Amino acid sequence: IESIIKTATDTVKSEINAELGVVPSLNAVETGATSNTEPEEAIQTRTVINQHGVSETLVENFLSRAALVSKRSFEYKKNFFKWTINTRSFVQLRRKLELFTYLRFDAEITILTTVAVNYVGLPDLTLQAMFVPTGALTPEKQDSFHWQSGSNASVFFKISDPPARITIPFMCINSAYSVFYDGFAGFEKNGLYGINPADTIGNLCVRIVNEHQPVGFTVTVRVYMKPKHIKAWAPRPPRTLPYMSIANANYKGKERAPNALNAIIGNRDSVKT
Amino acid sequence: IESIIKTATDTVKSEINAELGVVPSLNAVETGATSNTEPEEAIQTRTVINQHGVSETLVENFLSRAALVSKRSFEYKKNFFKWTINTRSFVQLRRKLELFTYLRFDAEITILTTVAVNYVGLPDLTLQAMFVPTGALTPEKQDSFHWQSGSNASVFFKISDPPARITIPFMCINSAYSVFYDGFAGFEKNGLYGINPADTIGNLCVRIVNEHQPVGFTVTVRVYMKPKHIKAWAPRPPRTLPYMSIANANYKGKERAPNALNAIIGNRDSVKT
Amino acid sequence: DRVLQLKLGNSAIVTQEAANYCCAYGEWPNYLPDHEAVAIDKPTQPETATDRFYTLKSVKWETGSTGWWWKLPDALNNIGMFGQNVQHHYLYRSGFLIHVQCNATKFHQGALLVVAIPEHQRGAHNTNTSPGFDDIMKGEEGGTFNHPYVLDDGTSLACATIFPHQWINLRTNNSATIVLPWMNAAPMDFPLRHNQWTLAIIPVVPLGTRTTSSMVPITVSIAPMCCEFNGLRHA
Amino acid sequence: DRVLQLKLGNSAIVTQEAANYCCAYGEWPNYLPDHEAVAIDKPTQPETATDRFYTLKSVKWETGSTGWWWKLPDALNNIGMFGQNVQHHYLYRSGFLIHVQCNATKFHQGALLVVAIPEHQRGAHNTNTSPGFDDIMKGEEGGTFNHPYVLDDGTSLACATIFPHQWINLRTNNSATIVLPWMNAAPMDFPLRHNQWTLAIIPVVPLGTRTTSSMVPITVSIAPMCCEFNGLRHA
Amino acid sequence: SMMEINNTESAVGMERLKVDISALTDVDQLLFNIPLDIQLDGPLRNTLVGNISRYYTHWSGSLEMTFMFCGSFMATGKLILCYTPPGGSCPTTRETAMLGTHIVWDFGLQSSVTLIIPWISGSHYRMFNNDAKSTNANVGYVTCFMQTNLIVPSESSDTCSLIGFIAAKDDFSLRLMRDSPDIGQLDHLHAAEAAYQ
Amino acid sequence: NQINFYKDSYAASASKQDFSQDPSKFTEPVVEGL
Amino acid sequence: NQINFYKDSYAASASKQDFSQDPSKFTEPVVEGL
Repeated sequence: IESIIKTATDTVKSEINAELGVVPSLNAVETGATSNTEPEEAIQTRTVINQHGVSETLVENFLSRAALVSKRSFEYKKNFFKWTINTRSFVQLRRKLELFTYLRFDAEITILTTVAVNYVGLPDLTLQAMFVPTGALTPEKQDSFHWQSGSNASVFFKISDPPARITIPFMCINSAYSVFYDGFAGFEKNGLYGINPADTIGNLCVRIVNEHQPVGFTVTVRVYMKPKHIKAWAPRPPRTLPYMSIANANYKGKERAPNALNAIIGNRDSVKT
Repeated sequence: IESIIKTATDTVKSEINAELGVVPSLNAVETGATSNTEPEEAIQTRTVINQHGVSETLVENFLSRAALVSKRSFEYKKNFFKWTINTRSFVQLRRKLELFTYLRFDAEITILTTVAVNYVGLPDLTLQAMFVPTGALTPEKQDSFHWQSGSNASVFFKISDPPARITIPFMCINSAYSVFYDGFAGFEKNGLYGINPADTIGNLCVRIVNEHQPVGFTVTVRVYMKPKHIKAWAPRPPRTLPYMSIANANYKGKERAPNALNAIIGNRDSVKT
Repeated sequence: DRVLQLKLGNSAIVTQEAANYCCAYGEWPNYLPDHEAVAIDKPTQPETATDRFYTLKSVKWETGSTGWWWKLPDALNNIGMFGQNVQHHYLYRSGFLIHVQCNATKFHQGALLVVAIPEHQRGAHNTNTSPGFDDIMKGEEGGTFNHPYVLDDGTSLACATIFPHQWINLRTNNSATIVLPWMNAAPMDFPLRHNQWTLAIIPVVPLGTRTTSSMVPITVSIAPMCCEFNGLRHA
Repeated sequence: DRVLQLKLGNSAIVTQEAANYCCAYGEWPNYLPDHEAVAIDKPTQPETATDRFYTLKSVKWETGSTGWWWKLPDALNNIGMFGQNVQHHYLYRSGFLIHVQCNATKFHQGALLVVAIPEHQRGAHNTNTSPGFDDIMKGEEGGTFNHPYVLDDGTSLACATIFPHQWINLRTNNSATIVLPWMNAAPMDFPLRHNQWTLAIIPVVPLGTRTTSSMVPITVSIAPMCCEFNGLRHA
Repeated sequence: SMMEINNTESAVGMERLKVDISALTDVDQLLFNIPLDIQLDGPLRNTLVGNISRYYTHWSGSLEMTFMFCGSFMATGKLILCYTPPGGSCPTTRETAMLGTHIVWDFGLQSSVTLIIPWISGSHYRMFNNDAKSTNANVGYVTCFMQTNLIVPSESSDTCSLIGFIAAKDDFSLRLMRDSPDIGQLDHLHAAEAAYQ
Repeated sequence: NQINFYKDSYAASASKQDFSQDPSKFTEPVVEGL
Repeated sequence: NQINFYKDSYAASASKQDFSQDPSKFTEPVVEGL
């Protein structure tokens, strides 16, 4: 049953056995169960005290790293940055979230920015990141009136400073995020497969505050995300074939034996090699 | 036996001796032992209280200094930096580790960087150091996809800031690092002498994040290492002849009497000089 | 204090004139405790036919001689029931006992430094190529030092008393006896690729007399004690 | 009662349909007590790498087949670490465990008598010359009975149930398992000249079916338990 | 979780998961062998113990392998499943392969067996190294022989099958998380710029 | 020694003190015990 | 007064409080005392 495990288990001394009516090594996997043959009952062992800690394979250690979610470069001479939030854009963060079905965490977002004026040096600049939820009106110009909003959460930072960090709580209307969704989105007969409306967060708009001067720029924005306080349910098998798009889970397969469609593991000469 | 020594020892008053059957000054070094003639038994002494502390010759004071392990300069107009980790590159850190056989410590690594654009001034730059373990795939280009990894430990820093510092724990699979290894590495008949696979750490890849602009650069990287929490076993004699390579312990010797092959100590005119 | 007798198994060695025997770093060999074991098979502890004195081949000491060495796990890999347990098993753990014998008359002189070196990573002279499987791994016979003054790796001989050692001074004694424990970073080790210790005897003061010209050989005995093996294989 | 699992050393044998295993004369193997020992050296008791199941070569069972035999100290004199302790030592003392495996379908028939005979002094037919070192002492392969009806020595087969034995009836089971103790007049014995036991399997009812013509092999495993050796030699 | 023993070419699809055994005419014959290399491209890369433990670089514990026989009810036979420690080369005949850790299995009412691969090592851990013949990375060889024959009647199919499972025990351990060597393509995917209006 | 002066509870650090574990839901999911 | 707010124990400073010493393993390695 439920028990607190701090380190790995240990082995106790084994004697010879010639018992009738008892077979440890036989079982039946047709029941759906997993084998329970202790090594004490298959070979002759000694007694070994074990000090190996298992604290690194936790779920909160396996997940909580800073991974890139967005990268986009805009020139300044649509003059700003707008990104509808998803976690399906980069394939190395994605495959680690595809192991579970439900997730419940608190993110921690870092906006890192660098510039390259195209006098090759540069004066100081000032940025603005604004978190527009769903429903609210998004700007469409650098100096739109939607940037004067006191209600949307904004943050100002400079190029010369350490990067900006905030934290965002658990935002869903259910009790967990659905990584997978086997349903439709609308009440009509023809909607969009594979998305739920219970997981849509909104936009994130980034501009640069300084007025265009004599010289044009090139601004490159990176956004990182680190989960915190993670709870996870229902593990799943990992994705093997490469991804093809974002809105679904299509598959194409590579042409030659490693990760092909009819072969995941590359070929061998014969079985008795 | 084992005892706690804080300061050096003291001397007690001596009288005249004409004892028969007792000789302090005679011994036999054929037993492999060391002499134990107290100065109280060889000359006539006075009583001297001694306050000289011995706390500076500790092993953790003899070793734990910041020593240079790497220095390499790359031009930016293979566009980045890659170094398979060893401590045999610079001969002044090396000779202090060659005194012991086994070591167990926790390092503390400082990456110090400076640049020289070849407008002679410069704007702000941003770096990235990534610690690739053994087995993992190393990048081969500045903008490769291996830099988006959330799993490898990375760190971002600027030129204008204080340098970066991290710490790295004891990483070996044994209980100590083997400075020397009198064996081979593989199960085949012909492997590589003098290296063990239990001590191989991996790569350390450093790039610069900013896109190439109008002007080319020249970046110079230095890496320092300070051991901490040192335990040391089995002292050895020091290296006298100069080093010749990294993968082994060959010796060549200088041409003339100081540190030559047939003479370590320089010559004298006669024995009765 | 001079007279001494060792016995291990069905072997025994008797000497009359010998200085005391030293233990390397104050230790004595023993078995592996429960809180340090890793492999979970029961070890094979034979405790007889692997705890004997195995003598090597004697070497002749002359005036132009310059030193000899041996590798202690490797010198016994084809001798007796130690060499048969090593080939069938995958891991071992043991400690040794060395005994060096060299005698002469009242009119000879000379001195030998009998030293035991852990992890003696050798080096070749005046080249960049590392030594291979040849020029190391000589079973039951040992190489001769090319440059014994620098121990054939660059470190000086004048500080080689930091290792466990004794002296054979022909004026005083004719025997030297050293006890070595298990010394490695790991609890067990593969015996056919890695060698822990390295016995090496070096004539500092060369011999000399005016009586006659006669042979004077040097003989080495090794006794592995408290050995145990694990991981059974085929060959 | 049918299902059974043995384990000795790093070996294990699993069967589902087998009648009970018998102990020869109610005994179980053990070490040598103090009040019965004669030789005064400490014995070598390895207790692992000599207490395993060593399988022999399988023989094919056909309609004209007539029986097979083996000699139990002699069949293991070049197998593993049992065959290496035997060649270096002069005396031994052990007890064995036999396990015979032969299976077929629901449509086959047949029966095997698996018997174990102490001191089976053979005899040649229709001559006066005794058999020599040839025609006995076949290692790891066994001779075929020429006249199995009289056990190739004159005594009848119809009273061979007085020895410890089991049956392999293909209607009922497919396995037979016998445990044998040390049985000799002396406490130890020289293993390269004298053989205590003699395993022998004899097809009484020959097999037969009308489905197809397919091979049916028979396999024998032997496990020496509680073995100990004495009197170390060179080869 | 099952594994691709039959990863040879001209085996399309999910026929790569089982191995075919059949009757034969010689006394003893080899059936298959498994290279125990998680890091390299082997049969163990696509399992649950394979995909999860490639994110880490040190591993320590025991393993187990479970074989299910999928023949008919009228079919009998025996097998032997041995494991050899990594000192030498792969065993060829049954005479040099019985000396390792083996199990001998009879095809009975219940149709699974379990072969424990014990943790035999000098050090405390092992590494996922790129060299197969390193001393801290080479694990051993698992191989299977025929004890007796595979015997079927005239009405059953001659070719029976085996399915191979693998999992870990309760003392398995992992350390020093890294990046996975599996995903290595850099292909640009559709509808990426749709979020970037 | 953790430290936060923020009024919200989700602003804190992570925690690695959750060593509870029930492995016998994936390995032994059956009803009747063997 | 040492100070660390990191959760890992290897992140701390050094320590110079280890004055234990056994010199008679290198200088007197023999068995029979003189």
